Amino acid sequence: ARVAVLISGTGSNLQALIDSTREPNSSAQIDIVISNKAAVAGLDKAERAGIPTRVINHKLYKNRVEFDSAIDLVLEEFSIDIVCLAGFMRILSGPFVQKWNGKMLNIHPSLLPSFKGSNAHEQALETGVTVTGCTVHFVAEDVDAGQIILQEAVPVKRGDTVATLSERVKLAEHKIFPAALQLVASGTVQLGENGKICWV
Ligand SMILES: Nc1nc2sc(CCCc3ccc(C(=O)N[C@@H](CCC(=O)O)C(=O)O)s3)cc2c(=O)[nH]1
Ligand SMILES: NCC(=O)N[C@@H]1O[C@H](COP(=O)([O-])[O-])[C@@H](O)[C@H]1O
Ligand code: NA
Repeated sequence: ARVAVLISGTGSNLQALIDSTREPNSSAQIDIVISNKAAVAGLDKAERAGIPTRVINHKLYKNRVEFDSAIDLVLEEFSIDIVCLAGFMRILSGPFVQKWNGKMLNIHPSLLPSFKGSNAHEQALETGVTVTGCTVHFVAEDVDAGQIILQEAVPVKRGDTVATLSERVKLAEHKIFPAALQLVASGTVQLGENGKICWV
C-alpha cells in the first residue's frame, strides 16, 4: 500500500512509521510526506529518509475544501492508498474525509472516547485519571469518533505534566501506529460494510 503521512510538527510518529515501513515484511511504503507548516522538523526527518516532501500552507487557501482539495491533488499525484495523520493539526473537510473513508488513519493521545480534541493531555491531567493512553482510529467525519483500530494504555504518574505524560504516551504511539498501519496495509483490518471495523 502506498502511504502518505501528513504532519504539522516534530515528526516522531512519522519517524516511527518510517522505521517500521523499512522492515522487510512491511506491507506499507511511505511515498510522500505533506506538512501544512514550513521549517517543521518532520520535514527534515522525511528528507533525511529520502522521502519526498510537500508543504501545503492552509493560509494561501480561502476555505478548507480548497485547502484539502490541494492535498488530495498531491495524494492523487503520488497514487496514494492510505493517508496517515501523524501530528497533523488541521480538521479535514467532509468530502475529503468521505472520499478517504476507510483509508485514513489518525493517532490521538488519549484512550478515546475520553479527551477528544487538541489538548488531550491537559484534559487527562485536569481530570485526574491514573491511566491514559493513545488511539489509532479511522478518520470519520466527526472528530476522534471514527472506528478504533488500536489502543495502548499508559500510566499517569504522580506529578506528571504535559511534558512528561506526553513523553511517556509517545512511546506507546510509536508502537501502535506502525502496527495499525501494518494491519490496514495488509488488508487484515478494514472498515466493514456495516461501518464498524472488520478483521480478516
Ligand atoms: N473530520 C476529521 N478531521 C480530522 S483531522 C484529525 C487529526 C486530529 C487533530 C485534531 C484534533 C482536534 C483538532 C482541532 O480542534 N483543531 C483546530 C485547531 C487548528 C490548529 O491549527 O491547531 C482546527 O483545526 O480548527 S485538530 C482528526 C480528524 C477527525 O477525526 N475527523
Ligand atoms: N489531536 C491530535 C494530536 O493531539 N496529535 C498529537 O500530536 C503529537 C505529534 O507528535 P509528532 O509530531 O512527534 O509525531 C502526537 O503526540 C499526537 O498524539
Ligand atoms: Na486527534
